[PDB]
Amino acid sequence: AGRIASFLKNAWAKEPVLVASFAIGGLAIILPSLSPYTNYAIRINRATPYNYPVPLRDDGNMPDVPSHPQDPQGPSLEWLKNL
Amino acid sequence: WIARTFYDGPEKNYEKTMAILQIEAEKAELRLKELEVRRLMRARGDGPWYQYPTIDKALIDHSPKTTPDN
Ligand SMILES: CCCCCCCCCCCCCCCCC[C@@H](O)O[C@H](CO[C@H](O)CCCCCCCCCCCCCCC)COP(=O)(O)OCC[N+](C)(C)C
Ligand SMILES: CCCCCCCC/C=C\CCCCCCCC(=O)O[C@H](COC(=O)CCCCCCC/C=C/CCCCCCCC)COP(=O)(O)OCCN
Repeated sequence: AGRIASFLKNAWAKEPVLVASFAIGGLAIILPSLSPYTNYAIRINRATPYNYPVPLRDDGNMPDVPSHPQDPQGPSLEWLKNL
Repeated sequence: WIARTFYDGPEKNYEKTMAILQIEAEKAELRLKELEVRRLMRARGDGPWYQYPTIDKALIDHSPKTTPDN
């Protein structure tokens, strides 16, 4: 393990730019897989309405589809406001 | 003695020739039939052969398209 420490110390001298660039690139590759907020970003992208929500034809068997926007049914965006 | 030791009766050759003639006549009939069937399928296209590909219908998206008139 000592050779790695010597190599990193040697590279931090006389080549700091390459060390910094490789560190930043490696962190950019690794970190997104660990952040808990990437799912939040995906959800925020989901929640953005670019298109008209086409209503469904009521057949008496959709208890979970609301009849009005004010109805409690359907997805809520309270988590986004809390963010 | 020559006939007994080296050769066989006429019936063997006779019946073998009958069998050979049957086989090869069937083969000729099958060849003509194959040519006719190939011509018919290539002209019509209603058989298993000469089936050229078309666009799959499972690729089409059946969903509202931001505009009522598609
Ligand atoms: C006084 C005698 C006058 C007549 C002399 C006749 C001598 C005959 C010699 C020439 C014969 C030529 C061969 C003709 C036929 C050979 C090929 C084939 O037709 O015969 C095969 C058989 O061949 C024989 O088994 C072997 C023939 C070999 C002859 C060799 C003669 C010369 C050899 C010389 C050797 C010298 C010694 C070595 C010195 C170093 C297959 O017969 P097979 O399918 O079963 O028959 C079944 C018949 N059934 C169905 C009715 C039962
Ligand atoms: C998976 C991550 C990838 C993304 C990160 C990188 C993004 C962009 C950076 C890469 C660009 C291309 C790099 C090209 C490398 C060339 C190396 C080379 O041969 O140059 C050597 C110099 O460099 C070397 O000696 C070879 C590599 C030296 C170190 C390289 C980085 C080592 C690891 C760095 C990161 C370590 C981990 C970070 C820990 C930091 C501590 C917190 C010669 O120097 P010259 O300029 O030609 O001569 C002029 C002087 N007379």
